[PDB]
Amino acid sequence: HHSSGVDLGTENLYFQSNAMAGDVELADRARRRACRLLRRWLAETHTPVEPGPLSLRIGPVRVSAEVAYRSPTGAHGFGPIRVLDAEGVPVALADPVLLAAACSADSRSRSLPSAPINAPDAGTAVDWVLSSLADDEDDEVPAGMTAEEAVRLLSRQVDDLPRSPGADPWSLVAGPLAAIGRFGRAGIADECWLLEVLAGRLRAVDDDLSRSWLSSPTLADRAVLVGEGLRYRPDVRPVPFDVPNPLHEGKSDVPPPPVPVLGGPWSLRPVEVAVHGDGGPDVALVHRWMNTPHVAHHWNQAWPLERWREELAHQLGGEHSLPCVVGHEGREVAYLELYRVTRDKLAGCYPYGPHDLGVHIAIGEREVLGRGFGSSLLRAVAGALLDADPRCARVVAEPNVHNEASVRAFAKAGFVREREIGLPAKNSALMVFSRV
Amino acid sequence: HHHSSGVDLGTENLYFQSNAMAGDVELADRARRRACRLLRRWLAETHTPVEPGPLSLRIGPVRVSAEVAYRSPTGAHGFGPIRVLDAEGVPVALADPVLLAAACSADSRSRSLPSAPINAPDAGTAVDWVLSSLADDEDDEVPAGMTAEEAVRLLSRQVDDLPRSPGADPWSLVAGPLAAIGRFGRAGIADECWLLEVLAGRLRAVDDDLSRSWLSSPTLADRAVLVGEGLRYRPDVRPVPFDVPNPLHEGKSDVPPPPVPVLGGPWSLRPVEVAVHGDGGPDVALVHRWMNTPHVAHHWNQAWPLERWREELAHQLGGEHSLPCVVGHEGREVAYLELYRVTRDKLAGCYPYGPHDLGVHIAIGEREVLGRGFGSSLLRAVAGALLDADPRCARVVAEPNVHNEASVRAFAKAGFVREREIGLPAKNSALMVFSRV
Ligand SMILES: [Mg+2]
Ligand SMILES: [Mg+2]
Repeated sequence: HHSSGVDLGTENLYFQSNAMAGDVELADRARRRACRLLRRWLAETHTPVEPGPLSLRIGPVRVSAEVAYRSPTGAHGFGPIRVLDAEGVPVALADPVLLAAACSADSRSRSLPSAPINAPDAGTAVDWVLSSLADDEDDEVPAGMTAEEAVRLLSRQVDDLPRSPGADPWSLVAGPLAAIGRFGRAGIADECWLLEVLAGRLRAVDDDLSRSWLSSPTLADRAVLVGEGLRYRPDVRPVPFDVPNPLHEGKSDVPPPPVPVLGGPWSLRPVEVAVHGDGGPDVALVHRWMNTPHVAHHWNQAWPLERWREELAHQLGGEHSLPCVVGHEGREVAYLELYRVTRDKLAGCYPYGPHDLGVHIAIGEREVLGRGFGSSLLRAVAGALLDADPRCARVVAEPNVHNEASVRAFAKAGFVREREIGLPAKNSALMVFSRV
Repeated sequence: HHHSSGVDLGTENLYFQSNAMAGDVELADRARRRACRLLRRWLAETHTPVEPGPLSLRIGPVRVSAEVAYRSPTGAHGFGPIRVLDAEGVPVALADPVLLAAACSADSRSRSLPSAPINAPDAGTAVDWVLSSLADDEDDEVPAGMTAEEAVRLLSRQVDDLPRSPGADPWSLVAGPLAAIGRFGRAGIADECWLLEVLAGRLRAVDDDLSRSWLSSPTLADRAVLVGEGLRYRPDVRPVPFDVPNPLHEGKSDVPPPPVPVLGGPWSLRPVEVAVHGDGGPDVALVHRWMNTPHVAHHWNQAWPLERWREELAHQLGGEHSLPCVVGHEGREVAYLELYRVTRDKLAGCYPYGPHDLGVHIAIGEREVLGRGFGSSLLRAVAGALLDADPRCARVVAEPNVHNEASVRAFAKAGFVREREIGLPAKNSALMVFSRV
């Protein structure tokens, strides 16, 4: 005699409580899924990760999470992933379809409107994740596995790599390296040690691929969230991209960027930072330029004077980046950074050569000058850099695919669009000016 | 220098991380409330029947199930955990709000026509809507200690703030007093049936135009946020009106079963005969065959075995709901139809029906005969004959799937009006109305 409910006996409580028992596991399965999505998002945007708090803008939502275990292969261990409002208050847990929707919105926004990922029949990462909820969940690393059994499995996986011409180049990331990350995250063994072991198993094979996998600074992977060429029917059609090679050494002996000499109407000199006092007029020039809106809209470094003063000093003291003032017929008009790719975030994004050089550029005095000038300066700088370093194979740049005038300036200057790449705050057109 | 893949831990770090972990339980409860609100709207806007106990339904690409612990007379149901099931019935996920919003969106966009606003390349989706709302201030919960008398007090004040004639928003009743009765009921503050009675009284007193309507109409206006050809999400929903059953309405009238119409001219019509003996008779055989041909099954989705159909037709013939009939054209048995009383049908929650309203589902088996345009002529003949057969019937209706546009067009050529799109448990339909006046 309950008309809005079911009359309860102990048997009803039993049935419904049995069902409630697996919900603990269901929540853990959603946790593992959201973590997998987040690891991919970080790899595919090449976002750096350190132990401690991670805070990210993903499409329409701010996401934050504790990085409890920072993995050398990207197999990080997270605390609860939370959505924050503008003031930093948690308003939701970041469950898998939520993340899939945020990532999809961010990614579709990152690529150009005419890109395949934005075609009307392309599907979305949400369709993909939705369609996958009933797939069999993959078995977890035995929490009690020994390091020796781990090495045992890792050797069997290395040796079962086809190593034959026409092999999948991403098989190394997808196989042994993914397994290393899972062992590390389970606390089974140190991933640095497991990578050394992996290096040994590769030096023995002496194949084509094994010598390559040990020397090259990047490896092939496959992207499932970021990439202008993605499709979900409703299953994902992944697209290739490059990631840092964990087996590759740290700092090379590559000298700092050279000071080129530009022809035509252009002049170039390094930024000067006075140790004494304000920092000088070069710090002020860059600071002024960097805070104008048309520059901040691309560089997003509208910093105070002193922050810029010590950025420029830090760069000048290093071997990575060389900040310069560019003149046009006697007027200081532009700022650029010439940088060695080998010490740059670009080093994780494409199979670079050790001397590769890149250019970031900001045109400061457009407000009173310049039309057609863009391509001319870019050409002058590219050629002059190849002249200054005969061991440099190419000059490169990564304008936002949405910065269409910049992309066109680079192409008219002779850079070729090699690919789209995913970066922490944008997708870029990778423009390459090659030596011939 | 002790942990390179982690942060060195002191009690202060643990303290910081545990405070943050304290609010997560409330975050999980807030996702629970959000998903429940979405499910309530989905069930209402598709007119899916709900009873206490287990509820199971297909929403787009996923099967959803939940215990209905509290079945609300106003649809403000209380659920146990909402789970996604695979094909064998194994739970594979908890149905959190954005997951629900995505399945409902996929399902709803699929229900409406490709040309509808909800399907425009520039329209929002329910996913955009739910995403954009995560940082909204959460709505106040009903005080658990509220008294029933305070509930009556608030409910009376609320009927009094109803616009009456100026403005005349028809959905104000569902959105105001009825939504509050549901929240009071769901919180356990009072029995909703009693609160509906109280509501009826406060409404007889004013005796304006709207109040007379709200007690007499078998349906009320509500606003849909998930189902509806005209929906838009401009990171915020632009709702569309639709009708829902009126909880203040009595009904249960003494309406007879469907009458047997009489078609003249080239048409004949008679009820199906079901043999008690053996196979079921020749009429069960005809219906069974027709319903399994591909062109008929593609729409009716009842390509059943002979035995199931024999018990379907018998169950209808014994009831007061539906009357299955065989239609002849110039001596050849060519079609099957069901004449049904709307008041006993799924349609009754969908539009302000009159007690004697009649419906028609039709299946053309012998397309090989009367091969072109005769469809609308049969529909017109049936509508007129049904209006003759029951002098108290106000209209003949039909609810083809909005995607079955050939059928929609045939009904319109027969004199039916495509009055609106409606949400039904398994499809959106074009409500075709052949009105007597
Ligand atoms: Mg009991
Ligand atoms: Mg410690």
